Amino acid sequence: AEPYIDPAAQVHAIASIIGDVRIAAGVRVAAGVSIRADEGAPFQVGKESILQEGAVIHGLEYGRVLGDDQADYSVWIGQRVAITHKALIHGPAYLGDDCFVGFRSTVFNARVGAGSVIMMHALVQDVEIPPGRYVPSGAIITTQQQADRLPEVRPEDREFARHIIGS
Amino acid sequence: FQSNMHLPPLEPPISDRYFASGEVTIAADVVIAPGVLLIAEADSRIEIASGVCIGLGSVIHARGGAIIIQAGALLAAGVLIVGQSIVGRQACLGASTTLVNTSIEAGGVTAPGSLLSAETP
Amino acid sequence: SDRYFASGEVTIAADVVIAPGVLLIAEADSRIEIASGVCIGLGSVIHARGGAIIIQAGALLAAGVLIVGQSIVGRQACLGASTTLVNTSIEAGGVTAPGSLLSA
Repeated sequence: AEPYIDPAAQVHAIASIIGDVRIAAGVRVAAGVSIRADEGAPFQVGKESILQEGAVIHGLEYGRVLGDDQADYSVWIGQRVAITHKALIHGPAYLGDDCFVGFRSTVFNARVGAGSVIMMHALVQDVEIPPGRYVPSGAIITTQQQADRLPEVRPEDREFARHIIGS
Repeated sequence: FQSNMHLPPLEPPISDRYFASGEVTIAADVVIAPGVLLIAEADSRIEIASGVCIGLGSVIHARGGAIIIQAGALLAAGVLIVGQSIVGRQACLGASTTLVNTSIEAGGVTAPGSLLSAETP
Repeated sequence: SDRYFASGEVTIAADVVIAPGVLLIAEADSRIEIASGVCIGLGSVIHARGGAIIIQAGALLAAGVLIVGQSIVGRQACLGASTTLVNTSIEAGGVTAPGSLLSA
């Protein structure tokens, strides 16, 4: 089935959006962004999120997370979430409200609680990230030990993320 | 994971064309792979010199100034340049290099997966 | 789309598999040669500059390979993903780990 674009959402005409994807109001999909739900797996991108050029959202055929609307989703992106250039969000995945995912970083089969800041060239996999935690650039997080010991978002680090998107 | 193996995969193109948005001025002997994204904000421009090659999946995004790829510089697939950057004459950038407000000496070579990021110049 | 792009003196054997978005560019004084049975992975960029780049028989090049300058990639050698070779060569049966960088 087709995707649902909120009329109040701005989706570049050169972006590629395939399948059961839910684009909320005020959501900005940049040029060359790839969102693909060709498994019959639902995708939901919450309001006023920003997907930058080259970002990409894939989903596994099997696996889901629980959305805030009580539905099961392959991918649930919350509200005000930044997914930056060349970053990947794959498979069963949950990003909270006000999450940041830096350049060329991957979130796959994982839970990222709200307000979290993920930097650049990083992988988060197989973990439930606590709300409000910061993964450094280049980090590889696969054990729930590693998650538990993540720094909380320094009021500094959310400035860096607020510079990366400046609109 | 082996080196760069944690980084995202490198996806095929959908068109045989790349996409520019902003102020770009291109050199007749330049080779740009399909699906490369040259983006320049209103305060900004991208400048690519003679003999440059830009590989599959690369993204050049100029912000607060200019990105200048000088002549004979080469970018492997998925190189990402955000901010303002000058890539030296004859430079070579490994796959999935990231340069953020950082420049490259002429002839300098970047290991694949490299991450070079300064806050602001 | 499935296409690659070549420029300059590039000769390719008939049973070579070349992935999409590959660039095979040889400068004017220089050339590229690809023997038979070779596979060039997606997005790879090969650029001969001061002479020849020779990819010999049955070698495999993973995605995101970059070869610059002059080089011989030996018979049936295997180059890991994102390998980056600048003015350096690979023996026959040689192997590069992914993300490796050999440069002279």
